[PDB]
Amino acid sequence: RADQLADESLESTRRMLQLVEESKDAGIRTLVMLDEQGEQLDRVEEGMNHINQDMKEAEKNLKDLGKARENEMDENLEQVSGIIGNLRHMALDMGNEIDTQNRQIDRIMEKADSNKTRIDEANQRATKMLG
Amino acid sequence: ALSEIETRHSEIIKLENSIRELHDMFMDMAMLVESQGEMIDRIEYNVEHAVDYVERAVSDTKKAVK
Amino acid sequence: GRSMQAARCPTDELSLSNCAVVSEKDYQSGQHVIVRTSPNHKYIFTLRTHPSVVPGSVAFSLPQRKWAGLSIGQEIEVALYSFDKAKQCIGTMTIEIDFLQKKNIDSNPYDTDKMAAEFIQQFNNQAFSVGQQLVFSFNDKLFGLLVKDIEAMRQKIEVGLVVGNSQVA
Amino acid sequence: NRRLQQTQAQVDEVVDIMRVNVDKVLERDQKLSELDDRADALQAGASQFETSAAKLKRKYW
Amino acid sequence: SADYYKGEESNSSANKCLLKVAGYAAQLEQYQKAIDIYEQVGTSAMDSPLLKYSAKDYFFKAALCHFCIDMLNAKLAVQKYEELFPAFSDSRECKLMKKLLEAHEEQNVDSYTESVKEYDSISRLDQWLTTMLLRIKKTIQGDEED
Amino acid sequence: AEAMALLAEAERKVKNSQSFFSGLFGGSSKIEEACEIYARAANMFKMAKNWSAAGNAFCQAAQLHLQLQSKHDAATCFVDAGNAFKKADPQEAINCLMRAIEIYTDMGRFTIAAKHHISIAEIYETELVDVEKAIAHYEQSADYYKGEESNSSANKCLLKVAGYAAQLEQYQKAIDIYEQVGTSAMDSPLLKYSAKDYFFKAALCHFCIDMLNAKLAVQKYEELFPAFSDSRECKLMKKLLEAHEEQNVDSYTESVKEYDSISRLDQWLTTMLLRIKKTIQGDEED
Repeated sequence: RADQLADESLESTRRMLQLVEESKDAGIRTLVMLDEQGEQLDRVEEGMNHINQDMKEAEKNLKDLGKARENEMDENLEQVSGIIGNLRHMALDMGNEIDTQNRQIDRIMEKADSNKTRIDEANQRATKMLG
Repeated sequence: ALSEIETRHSEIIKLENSIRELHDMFMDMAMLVESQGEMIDRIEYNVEHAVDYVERAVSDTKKAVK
Repeated sequence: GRSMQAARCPTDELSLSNCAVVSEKDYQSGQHVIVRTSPNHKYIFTLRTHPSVVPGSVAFSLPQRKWAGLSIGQEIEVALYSFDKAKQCIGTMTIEIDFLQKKNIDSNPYDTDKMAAEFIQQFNNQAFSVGQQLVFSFNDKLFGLLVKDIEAMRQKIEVGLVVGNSQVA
Repeated sequence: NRRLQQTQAQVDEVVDIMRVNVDKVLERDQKLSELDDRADALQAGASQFETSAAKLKRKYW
Repeated sequence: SADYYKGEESNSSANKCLLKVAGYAAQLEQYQKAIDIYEQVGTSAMDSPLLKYSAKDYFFKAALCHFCIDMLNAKLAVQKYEELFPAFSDSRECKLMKKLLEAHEEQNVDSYTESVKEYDSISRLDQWLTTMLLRIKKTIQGDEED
Repeated sequence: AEAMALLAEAERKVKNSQSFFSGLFGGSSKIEEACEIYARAANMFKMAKNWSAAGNAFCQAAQLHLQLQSKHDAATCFVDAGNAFKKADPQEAINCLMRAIEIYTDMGRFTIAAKHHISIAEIYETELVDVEKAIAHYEQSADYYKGEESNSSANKCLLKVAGYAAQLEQYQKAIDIYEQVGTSAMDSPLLKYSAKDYFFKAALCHFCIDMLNAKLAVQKYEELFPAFSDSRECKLMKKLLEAHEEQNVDSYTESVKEYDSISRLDQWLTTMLLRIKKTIQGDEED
């Protein structure tokens, strides 16, 4: 048991790597997207802004027209440590991308709604002058 | 010295333990973020396109007054 | 014989009797038959009717199915077999007993005299073959018997018929 | 030796980092989930405006 | 619902629902129909080497679900499972199963009840697992005075 | 509410009005009415799980939409039809997508064009099993992504290209791609750690070169000893480079067996490693 633990747990330290390494792989796909999506939402936000503009004009037109075993076991830890730093790297990129976009969602939701109203009002004045 | 060798193991496992679970989270993570990634691929679609629907409307309205 | 269809044992009560449960519209309790699975696999069991068995099918217990290598829903041929009370009369049959389920294994003592007494009081006038596997209900405890040798009333026979004056070891 | 009994918290601390990382992302899911029902539903009304604006074009233009 | 998701290319959501279906299906006696659902959701998960990752648990659940079969449906399901000992994820799926199959295919009820006590360490047993594990612990006993 | 009825009415209205029925003004509205019809049909065909019918229906509403002069919302339909045929039983899945890209591409929409371009190369591989055509698409698509300053997506595609390129036979053309995707990855400290596997793959890929392209590629890599991420990359490679430069198919196959402990090998690696195993055996009884 004594050795079945100083080695088995040692295998866990070795595994402790792929465990925190597979996490990076899982983090990459996330970050890679969070970044890709970040730029996407930029062109997406343009939509809420593009519509925000046109609607103003559209409304006006509708208004104008409407009217050594332990030595290694100690090293593996250092390995985990070096990787722990990485976990911080992603934790920040993921964090700064989350907070920057959440607030972006706010602006999107705002303008989107603001324009929704203009569409409804215009749709109630246009539907009548149909055909 | 035995005492230190046994106490060592005790702390090592308690360590090994906390580890395995943290790994469990990323697994579920990659399954969540991805499940959300597809929920945005349609957004970008419905957005830049809605810009076309609105653009076509604002254009027709202008050429309906001049 | 008539093509029959293997089935599962109705209740657990008949699952501890080591008897092929059949219907009352085909055979009758007390008769013996010889199941045929292939040109080189002949087995002999004891019948025991039950108002649950469907006409044209014979139900076997878990142990039996493992011994005779039977499957639930396979075609088998059953033919009436008549024992010869002149050479198949068991008088001394050695049995290899052991805990059926390794789930409940104890080191408690089990009086053999009481076993051989309840053994014949439940497995009388039945067919037993060498190497056969079954279950023995002794004091709400399940076991796994395995016939090793059978002696008539000394010629060692392959298959015999336990009677009232049958000794068991 | 001591590194073992020590490094133990070097991860228990991260186990907390992800605990928030898993939550942060999930919080965005709901923010984008609702935005998915108000943004898509938004253009839905735009479709009504595209049809209305198209007809006002075949009558006054 | 999962059908609709499965037609919108949205694989994730589709599986999300399927898991619910089979999950509550085994908790209603529909053990076999459950393993089948786990097989489908298991095949439609390997196509994506990003799901290889969750594709374990499915085999564990499916191997646990038993429609009272007398053959080795589970010993076979655990076999179909591709694993490598040094691996980790995998050690959290079949490894236990094998030990459970031996405790069942061997009719022993201490080793199963103790192995479920050990696995509960490296991997916490959720509600589902518990309920079913007890059902198997009883198929053992039920098999016992049987 | 019957699809079969709608499909008929649509037809009756989708046709360049003739005689008096035409007059002066065309049927730019009629063609649209038909589009709405077929759309409604494809719709109920999708609830009925008749997929095939749903897809072909969308194809109809789409083609007609083109006949109306509205490439945008048309292409959108082409996509809907693709999603139908894909999760269906007939074909057309590949056709609808190509018919969608020709539109997103000539309309000024490359972002979404590439979005469907990769989907295409993904189907032409996981279905049609046409690797050579899929690579061509994964590539042309990565060009667009990389143009939309979506380096992230670009590499996502390049990895596919090289990845399957090493599987076909193109080991060299694979490493070149790994070199490019490797140089354009360091500019982002968010891929440093991942930039390892790239060097591992590129060093593993061999186009039957006699020099030390690998011994050189491994040297180009920057590693020390207190690095643990790097432990799963070149450290192994060197051992493999020595087992190859010594025609010892027993040290290579043993080292792969050891490394397969600390870092589980995947299908890709397995296949290639065995290829290198055979080049060695093939150098021994040689």
